[PDB]
Amino acid sequence: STGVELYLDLLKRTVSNFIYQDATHVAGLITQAAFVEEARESGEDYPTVAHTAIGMKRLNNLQHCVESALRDGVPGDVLETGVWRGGACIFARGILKAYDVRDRTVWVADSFQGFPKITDDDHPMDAEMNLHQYNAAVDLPTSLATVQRNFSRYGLLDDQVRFLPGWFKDTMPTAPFERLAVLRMDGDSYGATMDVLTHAYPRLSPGGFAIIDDYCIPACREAVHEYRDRHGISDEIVEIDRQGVYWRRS
Amino acid sequence: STGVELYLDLLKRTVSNFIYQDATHVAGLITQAAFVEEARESGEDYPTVAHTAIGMKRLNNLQHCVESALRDGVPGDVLETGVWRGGACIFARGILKAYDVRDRTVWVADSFQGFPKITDDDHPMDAEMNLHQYNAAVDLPTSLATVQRNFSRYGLLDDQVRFLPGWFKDTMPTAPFERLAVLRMDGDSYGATMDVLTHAYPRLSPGGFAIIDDYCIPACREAVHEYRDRHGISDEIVEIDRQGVYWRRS
Ligand SMILES: CC[C@H]1OC(=O)/C=C/[C@H](C)[C@@H](O[C@@H]2O[C@H](C)C[C@H](N(C)C)[C@H]2O)[C@@H](C)C[C@@H](C)C(=O)/C=C/C=C/[C@@H]1CO[C@@H]1O[C@H](C)[C@@H](O)[C@@H](O)[C@H]1O
Ligand SMILES: CC[C@H]1OC(=O)/C=C/[C@H](C)[C@@H](O[C@@H]2O[C@H](C)C[C@H](N(C)C)[C@H]2O)[C@@H](C)C[C@@H](C)C(=O)/C=C/C=C/[C@@H]1CO[C@@H]1O[C@H](C)[C@@H](O)[C@@H](O)[C@H]1O
Ligand SMILES: Nc1ncnc2c1ncn2[C@@H]1O[C@H](CSCC[C@H](N)C(=O)O)[C@@H](O)[C@H]1O
Ligand SMILES: Nc1ncnc2c1ncn2[C@@H]1O[C@H](CSCC[C@H](N)C(=O)O)[C@@H](O)[C@H]1O
Ligand SMILES: [Mg+2]
Ligand SMILES: [Mg+2]
Repeated sequence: STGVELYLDLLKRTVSNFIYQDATHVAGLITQAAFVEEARESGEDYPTVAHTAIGMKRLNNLQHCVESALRDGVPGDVLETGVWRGGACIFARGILKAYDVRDRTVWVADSFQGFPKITDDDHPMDAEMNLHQYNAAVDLPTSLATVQRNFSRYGLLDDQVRFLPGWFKDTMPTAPFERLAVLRMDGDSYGATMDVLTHAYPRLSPGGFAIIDDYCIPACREAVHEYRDRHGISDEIVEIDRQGVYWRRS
Repeated sequence: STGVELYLDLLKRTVSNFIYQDATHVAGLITQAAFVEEARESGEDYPTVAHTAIGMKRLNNLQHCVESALRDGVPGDVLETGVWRGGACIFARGILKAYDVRDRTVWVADSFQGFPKITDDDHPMDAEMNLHQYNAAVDLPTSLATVQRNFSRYGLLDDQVRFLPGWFKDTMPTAPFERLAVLRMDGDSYGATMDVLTHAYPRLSPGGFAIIDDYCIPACREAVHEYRDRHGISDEIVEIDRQGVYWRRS
């Protein structure tokens, strides 16, 4: 175990709070508050304190994607769309820091207000799901200032972390990045997924990775397949855990 | 910058819980529960959750002592007497892990049940202080099993961590280590300090470090000076923060 391996291993345990094992909110299928190791390992609970909810398997996937991009010389930045308390983005910045990468940026995109209120412009599956109803229940609204504060606690708030506050339909089309090596999508809805695929995926480098955190949600999956069909994308969809999948852009 | 530096920096922030900033118990001179950065930085509060109470300055000192011993080839193990939830010993094991040191052990010595009830054999200053009164108030009693669990959460429970459960007057004289490079004393009382100086200090290598966590406590200081006078020890006492001091054995 090298210094780098030890740091990144600890960083994953810390952002997911395997260290102190905070209770989960009781919501959805989670019926008790107790920390359950298997649930945190696969990112299935709603941490009361942890900086990410994606779990160890999806953190490991993020590491694999970033390391592979670095190893293979895939150009570009890392973007996460849907960051909550920022833990996955903190981890991404940590990976770059561990390898002393100074020429890539972690872009942190969120409304910083939780899920949007549904209107008649929403896809019917998003309207039915109405994720907005869960904002308070899982402490989803997390301000930009809080996310910045969280980065600073790890010593990782610096000029290689850039923030894109706003709804993805507004921020993605003109987001100032030129190229992405990893595009990590974690907005849950058809709308958020389609917004980001439409406006950010064209900037994903060949050899880069597209991660769909919420593929288990029918609305999200619907967007993925509609987008891939439209663009003739046949790159293998690889399952990570019970929620997430990814593909590598050929 | 380097992987090692990043890992050890993160490990300090984690064991002291600068990451999630848990409340303090309201006790002693601490009059409110809120996390205060300055108090955790100098190890002056009573963390509700964090694995160590010693704070960042004393964690930095422990790192300095261990790194200096390794750098200078000072032979021996690391012993902490008075470990609470184990965070300072977890950090010590992490330092050895970071440098891939396989030939030194971290010894973890505690009653694993908090301060002892005062008896007629106790030093009058210890009787007056009666540290036993605080056990439950600051959650001091922490079992061996809990401490082992805590090490495991960092991936640092292995055969280079050895436990010495019991009162120091019982465990120290025949503790199986031969040599120490760092002796970290954090038992607060005249009795605990004198027990450990008497029975462990003779095994501290020349060039090794003796850390007195609780030098601000009159009873502890009394023991330190009595011991040093008895043995003709004049090695400079160097202040770390508002509580701790150390010297290097010449
Ligand atoms: C609490 C927040 C959460 O809400 C739930 O989990 C709600 C679960 C419903 C209650 C389920 O319905 C029940 O199924 C029973 C089996 C039979 C029930 N009935 C018929 C008796 C029926 O009522 C769902 C199956 C409904 C479908 C539409 C669905 O998938 C909805 C997804 C909702 C996801 C939100 C956001 O969480 C995101 O999750 C991502 C995965 C994470 O990565 C992360 O990003 C996170 O932020
Ligand atoms: C809560 C637990 C704690 O209790 C206290 O802190 C009690 C503080 C008293 C209230 C103080 O009195 C006040 O002084 C004011 C200056 C004027 C006040 N008054 C007359 C106006 C007077 O009332 C003390 C100074 C009294 C002296 C005998 C002393 O030092 C006692 C030490 C007690 C330490 C325990 C164990 O905590 C350990 O501390 C280590 C240092 C840590 O590293 C760590 O190991 C930890 O576990
Ligand atoms: N259309 C939209 N535009 C911008 N942000 C959105 C959005 N829909 C959802 N979000 C945001 O998407 C996030 C979903 S949760 C993200 C989890 C996070 N990746 C983690 O590591 O735990 C929330 O922060 C929410 O505010
Ligand atoms: N005589 C004695 N023998 C063994 N353990 C003792 C003792 N007197 C006090 N202790 C133990 O000394 C510890 C004091 S607190 C130690 C704090 C710890 N170093 C940290 O990193 O935060 C407690 O765990 C208590 O159980
Ligand atoms: Mg998700
Ligand atoms: Mg102390």
